[PDB]
Amino acid sequence: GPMGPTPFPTAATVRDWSFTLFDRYEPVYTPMCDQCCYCTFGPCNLEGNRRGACGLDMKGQAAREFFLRCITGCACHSAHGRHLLDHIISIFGEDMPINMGASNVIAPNIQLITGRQPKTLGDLKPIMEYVEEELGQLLATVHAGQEGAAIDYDNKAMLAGILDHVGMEVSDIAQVTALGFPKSDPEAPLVEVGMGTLDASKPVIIAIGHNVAGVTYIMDYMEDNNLTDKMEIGGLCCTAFDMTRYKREDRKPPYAKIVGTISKELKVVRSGIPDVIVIDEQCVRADLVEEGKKLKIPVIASNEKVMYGLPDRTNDDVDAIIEDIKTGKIPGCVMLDYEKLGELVPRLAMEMAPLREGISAIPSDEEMASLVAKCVACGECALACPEELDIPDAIQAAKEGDFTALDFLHDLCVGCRRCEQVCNKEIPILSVIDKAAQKAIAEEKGLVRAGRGQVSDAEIRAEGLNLVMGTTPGVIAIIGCANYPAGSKDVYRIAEEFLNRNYIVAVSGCSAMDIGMYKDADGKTLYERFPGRFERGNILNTGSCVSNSHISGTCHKVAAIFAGRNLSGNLAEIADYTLNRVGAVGLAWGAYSQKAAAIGTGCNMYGIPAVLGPHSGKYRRALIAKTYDENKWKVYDSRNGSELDIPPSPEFLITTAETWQEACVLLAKNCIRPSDNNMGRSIKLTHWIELSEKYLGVLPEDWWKFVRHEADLPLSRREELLKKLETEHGWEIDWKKKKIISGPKIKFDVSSQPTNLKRLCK
Amino acid sequence: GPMGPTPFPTAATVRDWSFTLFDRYEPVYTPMCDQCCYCTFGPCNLEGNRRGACGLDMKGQAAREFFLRCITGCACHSAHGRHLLDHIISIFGEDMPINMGASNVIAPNIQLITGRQPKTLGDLKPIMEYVEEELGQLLATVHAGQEGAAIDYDNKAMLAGILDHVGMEVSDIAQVTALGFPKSDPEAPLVEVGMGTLDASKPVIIAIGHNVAGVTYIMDYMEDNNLTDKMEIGGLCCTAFDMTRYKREDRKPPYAKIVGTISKELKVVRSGIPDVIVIDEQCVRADLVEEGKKLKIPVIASNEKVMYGLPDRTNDDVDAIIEDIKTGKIPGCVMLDYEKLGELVPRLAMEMAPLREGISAIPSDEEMASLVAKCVACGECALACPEELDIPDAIQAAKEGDFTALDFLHDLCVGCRRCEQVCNKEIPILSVIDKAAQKAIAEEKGLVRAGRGQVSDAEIRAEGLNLVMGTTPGVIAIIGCANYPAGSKDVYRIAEEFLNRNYIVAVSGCSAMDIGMYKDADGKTLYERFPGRFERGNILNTGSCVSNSHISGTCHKVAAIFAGRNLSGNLAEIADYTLNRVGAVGLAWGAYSQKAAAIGTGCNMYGIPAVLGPHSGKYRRALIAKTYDENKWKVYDSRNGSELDIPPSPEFLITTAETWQEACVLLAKNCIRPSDNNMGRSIKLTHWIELSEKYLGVLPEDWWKFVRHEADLPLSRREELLKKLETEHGWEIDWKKKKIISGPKIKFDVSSQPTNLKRLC
Amino acid sequence: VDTTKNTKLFTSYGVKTSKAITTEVAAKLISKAKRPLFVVGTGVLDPELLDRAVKIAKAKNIPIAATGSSMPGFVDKDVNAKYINLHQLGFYLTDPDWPGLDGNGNYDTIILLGHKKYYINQVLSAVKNFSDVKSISIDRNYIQNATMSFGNLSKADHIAALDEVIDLL
Amino acid sequence: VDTTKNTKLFTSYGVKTSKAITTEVAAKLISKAKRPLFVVGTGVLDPELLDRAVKIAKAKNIPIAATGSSMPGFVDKDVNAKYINLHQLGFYLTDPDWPGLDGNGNYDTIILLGHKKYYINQVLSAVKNFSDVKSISIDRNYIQNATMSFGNLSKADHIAALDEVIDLL
Ligand code: SF4
Ligand code: SF4
Ligand code: SF4
Ligand code: SF4
Ligand code: SF4
Ligand code: SF4
Ligand code: SF4
Repeated sequence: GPMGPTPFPTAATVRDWSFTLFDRYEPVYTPMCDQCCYCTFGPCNLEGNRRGACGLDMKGQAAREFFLRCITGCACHSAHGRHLLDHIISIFGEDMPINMGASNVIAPNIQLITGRQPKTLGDLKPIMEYVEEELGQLLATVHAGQEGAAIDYDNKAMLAGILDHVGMEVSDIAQVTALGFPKSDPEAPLVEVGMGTLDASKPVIIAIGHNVAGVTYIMDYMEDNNLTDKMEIGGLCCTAFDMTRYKREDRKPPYAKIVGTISKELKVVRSGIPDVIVIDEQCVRADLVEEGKKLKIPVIASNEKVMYGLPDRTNDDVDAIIEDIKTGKIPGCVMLDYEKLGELVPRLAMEMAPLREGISAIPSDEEMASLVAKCVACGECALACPEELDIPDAIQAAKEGDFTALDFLHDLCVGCRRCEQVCNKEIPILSVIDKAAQKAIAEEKGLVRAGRGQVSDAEIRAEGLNLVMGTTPGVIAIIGCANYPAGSKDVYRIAEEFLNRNYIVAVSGCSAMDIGMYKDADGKTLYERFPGRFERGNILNTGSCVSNSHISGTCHKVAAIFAGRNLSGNLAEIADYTLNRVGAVGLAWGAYSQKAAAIGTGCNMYGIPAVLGPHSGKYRRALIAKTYDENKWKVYDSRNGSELDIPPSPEFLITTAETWQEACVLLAKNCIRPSDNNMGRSIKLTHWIELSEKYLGVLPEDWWKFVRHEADLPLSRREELLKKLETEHGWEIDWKKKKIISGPKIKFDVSSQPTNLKRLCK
Repeated sequence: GPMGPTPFPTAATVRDWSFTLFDRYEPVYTPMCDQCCYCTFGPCNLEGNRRGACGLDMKGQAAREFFLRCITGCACHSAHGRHLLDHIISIFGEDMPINMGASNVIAPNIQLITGRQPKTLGDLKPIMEYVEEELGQLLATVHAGQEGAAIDYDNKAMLAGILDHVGMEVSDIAQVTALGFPKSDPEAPLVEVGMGTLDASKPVIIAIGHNVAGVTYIMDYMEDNNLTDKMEIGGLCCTAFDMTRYKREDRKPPYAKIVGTISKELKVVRSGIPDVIVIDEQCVRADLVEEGKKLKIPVIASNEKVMYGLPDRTNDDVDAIIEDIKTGKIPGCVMLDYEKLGELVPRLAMEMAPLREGISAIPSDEEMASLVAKCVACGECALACPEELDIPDAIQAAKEGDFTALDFLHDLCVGCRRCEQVCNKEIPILSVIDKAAQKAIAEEKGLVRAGRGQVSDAEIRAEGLNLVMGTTPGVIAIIGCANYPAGSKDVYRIAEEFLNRNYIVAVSGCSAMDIGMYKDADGKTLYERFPGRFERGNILNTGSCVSNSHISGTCHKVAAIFAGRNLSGNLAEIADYTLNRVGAVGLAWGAYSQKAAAIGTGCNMYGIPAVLGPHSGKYRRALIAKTYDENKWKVYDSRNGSELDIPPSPEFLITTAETWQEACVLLAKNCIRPSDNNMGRSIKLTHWIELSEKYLGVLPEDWWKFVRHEADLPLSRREELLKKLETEHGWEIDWKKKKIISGPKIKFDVSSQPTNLKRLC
Repeated sequence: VDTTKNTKLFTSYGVKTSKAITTEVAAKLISKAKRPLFVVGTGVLDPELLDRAVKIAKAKNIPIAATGSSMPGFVDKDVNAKYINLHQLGFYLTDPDWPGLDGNGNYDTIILLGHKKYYINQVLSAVKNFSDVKSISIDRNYIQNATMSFGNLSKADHIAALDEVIDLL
Repeated sequence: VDTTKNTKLFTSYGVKTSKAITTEVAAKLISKAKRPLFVVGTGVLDPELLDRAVKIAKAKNIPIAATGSSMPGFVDKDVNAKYINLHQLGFYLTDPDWPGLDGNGNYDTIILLGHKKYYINQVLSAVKNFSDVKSISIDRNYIQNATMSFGNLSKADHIAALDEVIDLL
């Protein structure tokens, strides 16, 4: 029916909104290099904001690099979605209706961007097509001499981010509708997570990747032959969530297990636990064969994206492949036929379990003593460590029978092996750390909730009242990868702190795995302490990486439920509404991948601020606003069209934080919105002040910038803060009524409607 | 009809063919950078083939970088094709029959790859769709942890290259069947090209880029308003060739002019000649706004890919935009409305011509005497020069009154002003060089034949015998950009030398317009001297590099029209035929862009070896064969299925050469195929030995490997070569009746058929 | 105690590199700063590092930007310290019009102590490429993107160097 | 003449840079080499560089590999110069099973002269990162990818350094 101005958008159509965002949130470029390696006219030295042979300055180069990362992430999501959709339509038919959950808008991102309302599975076919076409255009911008300004690369990156969100939504909708995933279930079944959950007394299959097509066939073969009680299947990365959501809408406990994030990927292979490894698409270490052939661990590729230089045995007989892998020259094969793979992997694991027994890279106690005695403290390993761990100090401590420093370093290490390749003594430091933390690994057991899907249109209404009556301080979306600066406990600490204050915490991806890994002193995890509903003090795990499209979609639904705004082709309107009214902040503590960059950029284009880990400064682009400049904090009143002041929150669209206390303070502060009433503003100020005092020893210096009314102040210390306002700031206050009569620079008016667009003013 | 075994190929469908190719031609990785910087786990130092935090080694990283370049070029060509097809369909509909000339295989690359034979302009719509899909499935591989083998990356890069030749094919097909281009015309009109071919007392419109979509509107506005004589329209890069070919099926000479390649861009801006500049999509300098604003040159962007951060004034009135630009309130504008742009550009040029008279960046003699004396010879400019020119020496010579050093430097300089940013004396070195070379810039005139399009069926049928048998010594496809190492005359010299030797020379892109800039004593270019039919001794121009596919398509026609092979879905068999029996070689002496890399990779998948300039060594991957291994030169027989030995030619699929003499020797040597008869091998050996003795100064050290019979040698030197074979290699040759009793390694057989596929024997 | 010895890196940001200075040069540069800003990180919470940082800041009355969660260390102390994000500080330092923490104007030279390499290097890239604010690194890691920096040092060597710099301020 | 004073570069491949060496060090390395190869490019057609290269080759009977168009400069010079493509030579030097130009085997160290900086650097990247062949660049430029290299010099200083090397061999 009614359509907005931007259906099927391009770089020109979303230029106005992106430019409006960049006028307030200026881009900050932190180049990862002083040179350009792109074309034979180079490499060009752009240091000091100089120009290349093509006239491109270093700011433009950084913008182009970030744009390339965003489009690579978008391409990954869209290609995974396209392959999943094609397989699903081939197997289940093109007329299958979309069954996502109890909702009014089943595809909020698709409706928001394209303007269409898909009903069946085939309705998703054109949308994917559009995305891929646009991808080509965007990819054409990576060519040399294809853009001169950095702002035009930032706008194209924003377009790439929103297209990425569309692709993730398409993929998740297809997979959930087809493979019987949980449909917005607040009581999703719990699944074990950790390296100490795989019983080494049974054959072990380990699936690494992000797809689920072949994993479903493997599980079907296991179930049909009743091998589920004697063979253990584990998942690394998002395929663990995808396999633990398979047919789990009935809440039956799943036999599949979750091993961990990318960090564990090599470590498990080092332990000899896996008996067969299958690799699907992405987040797969490019040296699994190198460290697996040493332990006689077969590695099987299953997708054309990743063939790992292996022989292609697709058109063959399973028995011959089994015999060659068992006693032969090939450490694996590429098996692109899904039925053949689902039949081959279980039999191969069964026949390899009794033959690879007693093989692991963990050194003996005497072997580890000799290894720790071999070091000379040359400092190369600490120089090559991505996390800058103090390896030589730990080795020096362990030289005298003190194996606890390596035990501490085990959690901080990411298992990247970069320290081993610079050691002239050939000391396997990763295996040394694993040997020192063997007992801790054996103790690693946790529980996580399976992917519920999207948030239903009933929980949003149930939580809107709590958000407007000042009982829900905001929404925190803990997502991203697992390249943490100081171990996997930081996400757990942040989630626990925000759940203790009755926030709405939504988790997905590797962060959910690394949060559900720390049991409490009572032997409980956060998912068991707090239910999986969309309500205050509750934590819900949406699912795999492609489930993040739901979280952003949730924001869109808030615009489409309480305000009644049209979603079809209304990117600018809904983005403005989310930026001005909805209090939701994303947190990507360990993001490394280009997919994380695409997700963060797409969230920024929807108006959702994000705080990332200290490593994310390597992404070369952030979006920060100048607090001091008062002329960049003005909007229009959608009733008068006049200029209206707003508090300086959110003060960034994407930023980085070093420690988790700083992240907690930033997340608490950035939940504030200009349109907040007295109760919401009061509760947000309360929590922000409390967190600042607890984690910084001081209370914020800009708190007074968020006090429009005497009801804006916290309840506990109202008089203590009013006295400070009168004394430190000189405001005029009445003491009998405890009322601020003068001093605020913005009079409270709940009916005011902030807008960044002049085209929607009376 | 009868369809081959690879319908709509993917990574796995062409994996076997790529592996077969790389079994003979190993990939040589020459990485440009010792670190990987893709994800935040890095920067990962990969020096010494060490693996990164994700397990990728340095060879894998180099392969990934080359694959990224290839897919970038392929996506650029495919996006150009998609935009052109959409815009053309929005005017002429979607049921317009395709007419590329007189032939039956209208789309060779499309039929070879997708097995489809489109006949209407809308029938190309699905093809692009397929390509777009594959593009995504390749770009996802750039993500960290999506592939861990350099060989698989190379296979995917070759697939991207072929999907880049398909995109170029569709682009050229649409733009030729719609806009009225020459239709395989062997008598295309001559076109004035050069710096001095443009006037200066008239308004000037300079079109930079690759999209002839707004240039068409400008040209119609100028022709229907009788402005073809009152102003000048010049073009740079391939948009010049496309603009010239526009509406030129009537063979009348065009009024549009060609200024030069990309290396001339800033130069033109610094000359003050242009009165307006319109930038479309590709090969556009990123600092035109700054220099144009310094020289008060309006800049208009008419595309979504290139916007420059200029205001979007598509919905604004033309008069208001013209007034704002004239009064200097904005440095330029963005206009996506072609109808508005075609009226705005000429009017803006006409109004701005009498407003910037006497405005230029060329220094006066006294200023070029002061700036030259300002230098203190610190050597930073020579360090920062991509072409490694002795700028301080030239400036020192200028301090003595001799300005010939800078005049000689002018041709070698690609005009990138990279020097001017490192000079602490703030000397406009490019401007100084242009001032010292003004006397030659004034003479920069020449003629180039416009793009013919494709090759007609009659020419292919006539030349198939001479090509497969070898009567024509070979085909040289001079393609690529203008990032030359030692000036733009090397390509002209190579083309002239090979045209004098009865070779077929096909040109396209910037090299086509750079060859015709040099004249002989009579003052005529190579295009005027030699005709433009697909015959020995003639030189033909295909135009823009989107027409480059035609050259590759030409080879496919030879494999299909003559031998009767089936094109549909038969990439492996056709590529095998071209590698085994067709004598063709490509030359990219100045390749710099990702499009050139994609084109080269696609050509290498088709079995066409390529020689590139030294700068192409920064492309991070070549394909070279081991000449000292006899196990890499074994094939099978199509009649018996038994092993067969072949001469080690070509010794590479892509490589680089330091100088143009070495390039000539390589092109001469790599045109020899195992299937040539005695006459073809004799002619090829004659040319190779003559070129080697003329340029390298010594007779080749492996010519005796390419001899199987007594008729395989040149007749004028047959006795001398018999003596040379007898005294050194100790062969048995009968002196009474000239015949080789014994000594060779491969025995002659006219009916022998070499194949690299065991499934075809 | 010689700091300009181990100028060793794992990866390089380009050709331009930091200067490895001695204790005397660092003391002279700190004492000659027109308007210094002691940018400190969460890694200064080590008691020796915290004491040395407080002594350095109070010796020359240098205002402190306690980036990260380093504010609780300075609450009990006397040095004028304010909290600010390191990324936000890097964005602000590239603006000549920034009033600063005191509102008296933008700063000239920033002293860095107690930071992670991959973070401070990323911020210093923008700071050193899009501004003219000088950076002096007195950390035990060799920072490439700083204008001047110490070399790779042991913890005892770093403590000794900081003590010598204190005695030479 | 001092050859280890100017090592300025425009760009850098990475942390591992070439060692700056003197004339005496280069002479000692060339004398100690067991099976050296003299890889000359088309830039040894200079009237002076050709004489220096011929003297160097005749001093130690080093076989010459001429790349590009330098072969005519050795047609009648009484040396052992043979033609080979530089890219092909760089690929073959990474294969230990190469018979070599002479026919005995591969080589241990190669001396570079008369090359273009970018081309020789790109060709040497593969040799440095994928083989164990040492590189001695005696050219006028500072090649980073070489094992040992002369620093940046003027033409007169380049000639003086080459003459000093010859007189010390
Ligand atoms: S960004 Fe990476 S690849 Fe590009 S020049 Fe810098 S180090 Fe090299
Ligand atoms: S793209 Fe531009 S900056 Fe990069 S290498 Fe090429 S000319 Fe230099
Ligand atoms: S690299 Fe090896 S020898 Fe050097 S400090 Fe580390 S563990 Fe010890
Ligand atoms: S494997 Fe662990 S300890 Fe070694 S460099 Fe990588 S993160 Fe550091
Ligand atoms: S992609 Fe791999 S090699 Fe490159 S920076 Fe990331 S972890 Fe390191
Ligand atoms: S950079 Fe400038 S001062 Fe230095 S040598 Fe070149 S022209 Fe002379
Ligand atoms: S403008 Fe010319 S002389 Fe200057 S650096 Fe570029 S190519 Fe060299």
